[PDB]
Amino acid sequence: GQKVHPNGIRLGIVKPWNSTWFANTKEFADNLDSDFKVRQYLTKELAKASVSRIVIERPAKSIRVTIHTARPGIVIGKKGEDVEKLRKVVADIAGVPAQINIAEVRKPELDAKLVADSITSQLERRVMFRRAMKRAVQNAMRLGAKGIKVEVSGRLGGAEIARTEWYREGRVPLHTLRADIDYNTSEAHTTYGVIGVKVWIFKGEI
Amino acid sequence: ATVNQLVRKPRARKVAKSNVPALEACPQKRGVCTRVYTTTPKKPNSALRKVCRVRLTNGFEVTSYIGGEGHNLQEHSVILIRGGRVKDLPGVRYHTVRGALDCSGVKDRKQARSKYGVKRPKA
Amino acid sequence: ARYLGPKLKLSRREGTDLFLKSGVRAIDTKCKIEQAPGQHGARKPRLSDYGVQLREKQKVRRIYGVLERQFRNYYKEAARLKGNTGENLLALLEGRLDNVVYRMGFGATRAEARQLVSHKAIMVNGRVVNIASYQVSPNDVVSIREKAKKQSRVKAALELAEQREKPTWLEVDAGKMEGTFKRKPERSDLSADINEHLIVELYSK
Amino acid sequence: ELQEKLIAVNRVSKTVKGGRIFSFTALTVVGDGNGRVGFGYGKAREVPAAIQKAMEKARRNMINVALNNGTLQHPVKGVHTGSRVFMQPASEGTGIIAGGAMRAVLEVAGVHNVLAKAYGSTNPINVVRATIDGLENMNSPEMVAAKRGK
RNA sequence: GCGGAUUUAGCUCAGUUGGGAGAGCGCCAGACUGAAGAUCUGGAGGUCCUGUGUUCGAUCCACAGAAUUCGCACC
RNA sequence: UUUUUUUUUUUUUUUUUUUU
RNA sequence: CCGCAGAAGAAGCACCGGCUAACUCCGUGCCAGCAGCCGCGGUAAUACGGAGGGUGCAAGCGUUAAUCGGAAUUACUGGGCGUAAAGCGCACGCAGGCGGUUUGUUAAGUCAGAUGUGAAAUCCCCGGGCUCAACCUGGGAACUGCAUCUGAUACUGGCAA
RNA sequence: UACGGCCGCAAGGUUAAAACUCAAAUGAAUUGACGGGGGCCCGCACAAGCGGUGGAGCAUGUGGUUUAAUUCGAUGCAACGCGAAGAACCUUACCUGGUCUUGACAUCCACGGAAGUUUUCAGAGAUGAGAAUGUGCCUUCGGGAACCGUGAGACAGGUGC
Repeated sequence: GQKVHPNGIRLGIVKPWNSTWFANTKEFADNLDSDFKVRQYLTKELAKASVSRIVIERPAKSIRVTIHTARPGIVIGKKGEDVEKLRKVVADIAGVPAQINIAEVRKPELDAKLVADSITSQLERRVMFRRAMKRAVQNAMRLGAKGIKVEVSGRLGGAEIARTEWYREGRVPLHTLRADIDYNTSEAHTTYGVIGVKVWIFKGEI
Repeated sequence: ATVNQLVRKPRARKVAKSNVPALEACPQKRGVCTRVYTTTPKKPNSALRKVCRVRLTNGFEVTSYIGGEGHNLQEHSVILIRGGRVKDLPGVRYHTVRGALDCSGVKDRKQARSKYGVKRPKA
Repeated sequence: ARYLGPKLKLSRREGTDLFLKSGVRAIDTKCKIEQAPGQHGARKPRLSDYGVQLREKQKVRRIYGVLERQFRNYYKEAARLKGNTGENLLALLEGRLDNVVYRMGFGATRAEARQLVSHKAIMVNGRVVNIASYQVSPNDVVSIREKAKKQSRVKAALELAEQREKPTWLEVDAGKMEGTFKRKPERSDLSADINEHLIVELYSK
Repeated sequence: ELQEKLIAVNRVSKTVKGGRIFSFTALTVVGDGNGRVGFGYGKAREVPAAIQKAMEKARRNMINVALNNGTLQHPVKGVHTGSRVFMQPASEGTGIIAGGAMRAVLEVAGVHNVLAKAYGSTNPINVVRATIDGLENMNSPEMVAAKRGK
């Protein structure tokens, strides 16, 4: 009956930031404003292998962009011509340069997010994804974790249908600010209305 | 849960209570139009519905509903009788399939097909 | 009166590799199973314990093309008969006239073969029995008549069945086109993928 | 390769001081295809957790039913408070025409020729309890032949 | 071949052969009230089945047509 | 097994679809 | 049956909840209305009432007058007495039901048989004649009882002890 | 429970029939209704007691007077000084009148513009009619900036519970 972030409340304790930067008194507004826009652009570039962690550092307002994706080799490009492009279009909004750094998602099966991006991809096939939903969780759980609970709310049937389903492939200590746990999301549609999946990945105890 | 109160109405929504007294033979019959009425103030403001009485030999007096469209259902006629006492009607315990004789019933209602017996329109 | 089509609409619910149209291009690539054959509810349909036998009466009713008439009038005597539901019923629909001629290859589709047999192009030992519920019992014979015996459609069957599994339960000639059932069909090798007892248990519900 | 099925459930959710309460239950059966059948109950805070706890209990030993070959040779009493109950074998060739209320407990072992529907009660719990507790009371061919020999 | 009565506000019907109308029920409403009722108030509803002519003026009349209906001329 | 500190308090309408 | 001439000449109703079975776009305000057990409508009506499509099936489709279905109930053949309903405060004797159980005996009922009835269309099985489904049928059987007798003895009743 | 009469001193006993009608429940076992129970308690519940609110006058919002005409929702424990902490420019209800329905605010292309300071007369405000004074930065003399335009197609919004 509660949804409860383990993440965000505990930045220094095994759960690092989505952004760590410093603006004084007057200079905060356009930084923050750009912090939605460069994020917007990056994820629609990355979606061909998603983005697990989207890490906006700002060493001097100018932006040390640090992007965890499953396949770097497609945003590197045929070697360097999309790394030019990105660094242009993420500096442009900010008015200041943006140093596009990659990282590789170290096996998508174990991740802070990519368990939700696997299940929400299936809703683009439009057929009965249920055949593949418990499966695609249990696969990723043979390659990592100790428990996971998964929730789907959305338009998942026909004509006027909106209902919500819940599933438990292991136990979940719900908040514990010491544990290795991750909370996260991802969002789909199916020509009728939203399908928004959420996760609690009890990876390990401490 | 005190069954004498509880049984009266409790959770069904068709609620089976129907009161259909009298027998003396069979329900599916011929019924003479005897004497017309349109009298009696009620809550359903029943308009143009001439609800008449029938000379059925059954141990008390009884009445019938007009059973379908077509305004002339005169006092000299003799139609067919059948069950279906809608909540609307006090006293009555039947309705009528009334296009026998000269009383006609459905006029040019193309939609009526197998429900009353009408022919095709312009395909 | 046996339904006529849209014939590939029957495949889009009766399922894969049906006889009704065996032969060319449509098979798999337009009967839309694994794609999404019923697009609107495709997201999360269901079944029923009774419904799943119902689609298998439907299998038998549409793959062989017989009326609700015949389903009752073959079951009528199947309470007198001595074997399983698969013998008593499903075998007969595999060896009624309009079906056995398809099986030997006198037509290319299991919906064409009925039209053929009502057109007086086939006989039973001489009998031009267009009454195509008439069922052809073992070691006595079914032939295309003279003036229809190699007639285009026949060779579009016989040159196309050549690459496929021909059953042993029946035997034919492919160059003068006549034959019979050499034994009774057997619920093992009858090659219909159906659970052959569902279609009489469906009466018990 | 064990076979693992539900049979019955409760809505089980009442008024109190105070608002409403609810629960999740299950009655399940398990088996092993050479002849072995069993049954188990459970509950949880959640739906599949109850089914889980119930099937985990259902996985216990499973009574080797006296089958020779596709079905069984005596009406062994399923004794309960009136169910009565007995089943009737059919002549090994026509199907499991049993009560869909309790058919599960014989299809988890593939018993292919046994019939009888829900005899004296319109409740699947009444018969599914009655059966497993009276199936343990079966006799082998060699036991009925000691009972009528040595 | 007769020609008479009833038809009125959404229903019932008072009563009306010329100055063109009437009560309760039901309907809606200003509040009290989450909405109603207790208490406390407000609005209507039609040119009397209708149409051509009368006539300074129609439900009314002359006159035709509709609905409820009547017994006799009907065979 | 003495258990009267006053008797009464109008109808509604709550009620998150559905096969499992 | 065999050549020309043309797919030519041959179909539709319930309806669409949920029962076997396909759903929505809209209407009128417990209006008008189906009313079988259920269920629908109390300005957001999945089938009331209109319409779009499609469905079950195809000389067919819903539904109706009765009554058993499913459902176990008048129970020699088939039964429930804490329940629906359910050993009636109570038993003076008059008829009636059960009359203690075995020997030597008996076969009327018991049971098996031989022979008669049930010519012909049964029910239940095959073989066939029409092109054939049907239809037209022929062949094979099973009929408790009752008859007339041959037996076999474990009961039912008797006979002597 | 009667409509023939078996008995009874009359009332009734006793057969338990039947006109017709119509839709399921009796039993468990589980509730806990806010509960001057037995019992455990406990809190200005109550104590012992302290200061008072009240009648007349004052600051004041509904009802209700009926005023020309009246704005919501406020009506015990889940509501008080409303939201409004300024209902006479006021974050505008509302009574109105004066403008509009891309409207005040904000874009993507099309042709073009340098941006503003100062009074005079009108007008209730929105807005109307004039008179003077001004001309910036890159500078490919290209493209535009600050920054103002008119003309295109797309196109703007609100405490509604």
